[PDB]
Amino acid sequence: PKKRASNGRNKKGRGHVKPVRCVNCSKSIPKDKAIKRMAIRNIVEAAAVRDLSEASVYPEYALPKTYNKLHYCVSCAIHARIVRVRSREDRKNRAPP
Amino acid sequence: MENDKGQLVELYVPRKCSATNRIIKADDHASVQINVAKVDEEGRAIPGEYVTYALSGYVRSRGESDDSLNRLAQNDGLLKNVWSYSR
Amino acid sequence: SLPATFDLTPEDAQLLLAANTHLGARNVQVHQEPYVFNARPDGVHVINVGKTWEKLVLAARIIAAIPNPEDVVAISSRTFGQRAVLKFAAHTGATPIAGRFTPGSFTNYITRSFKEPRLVIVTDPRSDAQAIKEASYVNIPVIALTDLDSPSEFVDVAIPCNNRGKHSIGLIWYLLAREVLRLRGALVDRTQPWSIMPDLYFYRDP
Amino acid sequence: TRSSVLADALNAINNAEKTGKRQVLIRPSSKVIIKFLQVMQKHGYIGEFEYIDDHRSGKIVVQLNGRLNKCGVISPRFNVKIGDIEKWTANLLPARQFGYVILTTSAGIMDHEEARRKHVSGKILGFVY
Amino acid sequence: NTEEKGWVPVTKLGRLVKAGKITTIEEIFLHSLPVKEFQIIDTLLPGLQDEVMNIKPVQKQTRAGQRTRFKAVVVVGDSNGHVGLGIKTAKEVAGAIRAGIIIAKLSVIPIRRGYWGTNLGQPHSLATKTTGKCGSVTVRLIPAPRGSGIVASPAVKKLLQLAGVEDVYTQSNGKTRTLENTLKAAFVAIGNTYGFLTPNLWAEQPLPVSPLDIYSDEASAQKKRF
Amino acid sequence: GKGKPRGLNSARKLRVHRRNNRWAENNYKKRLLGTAFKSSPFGGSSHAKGIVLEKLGIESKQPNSAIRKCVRVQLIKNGKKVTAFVPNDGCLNFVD
Amino acid sequence: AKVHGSLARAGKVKSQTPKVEKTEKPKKPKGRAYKRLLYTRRFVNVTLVNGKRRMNPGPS
RNA sequence: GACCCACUCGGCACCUUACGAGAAAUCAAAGUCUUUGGGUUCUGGGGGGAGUAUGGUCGCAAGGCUGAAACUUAAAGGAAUUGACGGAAGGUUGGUGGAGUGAUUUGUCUGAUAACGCCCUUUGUACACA
RNA sequence: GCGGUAAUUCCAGCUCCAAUAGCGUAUAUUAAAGUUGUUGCAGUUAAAAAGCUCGUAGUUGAACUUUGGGCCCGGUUGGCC
Repeated sequence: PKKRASNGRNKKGRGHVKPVRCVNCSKSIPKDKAIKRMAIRNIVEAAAVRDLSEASVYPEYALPKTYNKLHYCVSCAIHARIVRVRSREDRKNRAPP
Repeated sequence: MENDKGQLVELYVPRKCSATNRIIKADDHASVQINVAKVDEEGRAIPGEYVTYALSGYVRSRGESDDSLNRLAQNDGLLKNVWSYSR
Repeated sequence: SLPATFDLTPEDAQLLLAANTHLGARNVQVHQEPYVFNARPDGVHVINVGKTWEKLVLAARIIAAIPNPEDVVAISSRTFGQRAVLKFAAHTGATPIAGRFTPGSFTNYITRSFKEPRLVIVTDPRSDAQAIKEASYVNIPVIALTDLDSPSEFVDVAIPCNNRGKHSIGLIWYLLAREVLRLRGALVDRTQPWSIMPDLYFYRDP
Repeated sequence: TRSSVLADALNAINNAEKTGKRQVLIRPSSKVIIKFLQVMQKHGYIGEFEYIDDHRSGKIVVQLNGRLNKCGVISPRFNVKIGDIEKWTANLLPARQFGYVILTTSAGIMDHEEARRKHVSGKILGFVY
Repeated sequence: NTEEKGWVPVTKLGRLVKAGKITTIEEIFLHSLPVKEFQIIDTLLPGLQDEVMNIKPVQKQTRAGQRTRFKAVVVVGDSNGHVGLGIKTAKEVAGAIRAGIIIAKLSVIPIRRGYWGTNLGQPHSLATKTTGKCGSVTVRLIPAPRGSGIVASPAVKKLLQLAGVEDVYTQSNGKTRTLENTLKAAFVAIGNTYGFLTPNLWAEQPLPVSPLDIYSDEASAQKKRF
Repeated sequence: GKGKPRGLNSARKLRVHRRNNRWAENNYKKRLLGTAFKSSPFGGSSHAKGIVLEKLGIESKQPNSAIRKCVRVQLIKNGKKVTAFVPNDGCLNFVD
Repeated sequence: AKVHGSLARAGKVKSQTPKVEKTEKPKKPKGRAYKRLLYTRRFVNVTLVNGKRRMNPGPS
């Protein structure tokens, strides 16, 4: 059974893309198929924010965040990361939440 | 639909469609028959008499039965303007 | 055929235009229906009210042709529309259904809400799709109160009206009910404005 | 490349007939197509068509009345011989008592029943019923 | 004893059938009025006999062990020109058969039977080349001359004998061993006879008035206390 | 236009394709290659007469568990070693 | 497969079974008479219960 | 220069229907095919034996291209369905009626409503004495 | 697919069925086989669309180049004559 119309995630009218290495397992996988996630976590967590903000020099100052694009290998995407396996009807649904 | 010597055989003469002239058939339940009463001066409905229209199942499925009904009733003469022949 | 009595009077037009029935759909006109008049700015398409009145007179004329008034069934899922259908059933004949349509209605017996109507009328075909589809399996013509964006599957004499709510659908229902009382009833020509008001139908506060 | 124009015309007529129309536009017309539609029009499978003029091809706007079940081309126009027409009728027509396998003779483009009485035959063309 | 017959005319056709307003089935066929009750077409024309066809078991694996049921394909008919095909599945055999017969009675369809070529006393064959499909099985029915018989598979042949189609050729494609599909295909084919314009049917009639409107006040869904 | 050429003057490609594509079915292959005459124990004939070699005890397949009692036979004409079943109940003690 | 086998049992069952004889009876009338006889037993009266009939009934 | 509105041609694909098609899954084309003809190149005919042997031809080589038989077997597969299993994820039954060509499913459900009167769900499956 | 000790499939006997002075068994072949397919197959997933393009033969290839109108002569169909 052809279990998806798309087959791989987002590749039509091309035939080839440059592969990317998975961040967790170092598996090679196409850039379109990488099930990527924009991780946008802070340098200090909500637990560490208060006393660290109190004892810092200068008022407020900044307190920036770490930005990075996480890639994955499908296997790793299901095992560790949120994604799950879904029903035939929920395979059709596209929204992030 | 006859035999050699007069005598009309071929049981049940089918209903032609008003819109496309396709034969509406025995089994087909999607088909419709609209009945419109005969108004006149002095108002009021006048029961007994009907202008009838047989819409086919296909016409209704496809979803342009409305347009066809607008056309059919107009040439009979119960709609000033409404539906333009041109487009 | 087409008498001078059953014409669009200015007062009725002024009611219609007051009610904002002439304001059509925001998004798109469905290609099945040509009842368009001037693509006005701010994303609105105005409806030919002269047609709307006429189609209404057609629907009414069809309804009046049905021998028993009890067999006709009005349907609605919009609260405004529910009120309207109840008023239509209060004034004329024709038993209504408000709220949940309760599928399996027009199909085979055994259920309590078994009705075999000669004719059916609906507020919205998108919201009451199940009713429309139900009607197709036992020779039921539908007379929907469609908009520009709405479908027209299994529908006959579809009436182009604004079907948002507030004062809109109720006005159309008022016009229908009044029309079918004028036919097969004791009311006079255009002179009489009729005792019951359009304010009676409209919406259901709070 | 439009290999047979008559074939295309017939395709258009059939699709429009199936979709439930009363009218079609067909391009780019011919003598053959016009003769064909006259043959059809004589027995009354279609209404009054109209050839417009444009300096190149010619479009036909055909008005059909829904008596037409299906009419279709027989490519390649084989060579038919006296009594082969009967065999052709048995292959593609629904019954003996009606329908027309239209065919081109040296006499002219014509239905099969007229060819029997005129006692002629030639290259086959489409059919109608 | 303490018995009673009890017809119970639910729906708008029952009362008509009981009162005896409509005598024939022709009206029903014309206006496509859906026959819900099986007792409509029974007393409307008592000459409508019957027939079976085939019984096969159908199984169903489950938690506990294995459920089993019996499917019965029951074709019913009458030698004038009306037939019904009723497929049914139930755990009992008799229950499957009776219900199948009921279903067959519910969905009856007439056949437009005509001549081969010449016109003579009494139609014998089909009017046109008809074809019906169901899955792989496409059954085609080709008109045959007088006294030629029903040249077909034993099941299809029986279906046609029930109708009162004396002389007719047949073919088929696909995996015809399954009667589940084949008889359905045949039914579809004999049904499509009336859905085909011959030249004699172009003569446009006026559209008969629906009989439901004639007797709406007389016999219909009455209120009635007790 | 359904794969194959429906040209009026293209008989060649039709007949040639068919001749190429006949090589598939059993009867056409068995006939034209001359396989009955070349190969096989009999010379494409119904009954071939033969001598014997020895009596056998053939171990039958599953599920049909038995011993079949056949004979190894050398024929007259080619003189090929063949195996041959002996019909009916008993009846292996007739032949030697 | 293996050629060796226990051939000693060849014709085991044909031997040990009891060799009784045919019973003599009244003569079956042959040809057209037989056809007549068949027609008589079939298309007269006697059949099994239900719609179906058993042409060779077992005694029970 | 950019954007918005309406139209436009050329594709990239997409979303909804099913008019039709398909055994199905599904398809705006796999549609316009027993109502079986728009033109035209290429390939297949039960599965193993075998993409093997033999022959030629191509190449420095590895291999490619073309490509059998004898013999052997009553299957092989494809799709979907019910369970069963998972070292996968999360937290009872008919009547009538629809959905399907059926297997059947829906009802007997997310926490309202195509229904009306260890256990579970979804997915994977070459198992189905599991 | 039957046969592991109750065999509706074996061995016999009773009774029955088919064809009936004729039946069975082989091997070849025709039909069914629309399982060779021109009429009339299939090629997304079941066997199968050749990596893609060029290109010679071969196959196929727009429309358009006189219809209409009459005048008579005049045979063939069926009914009053």
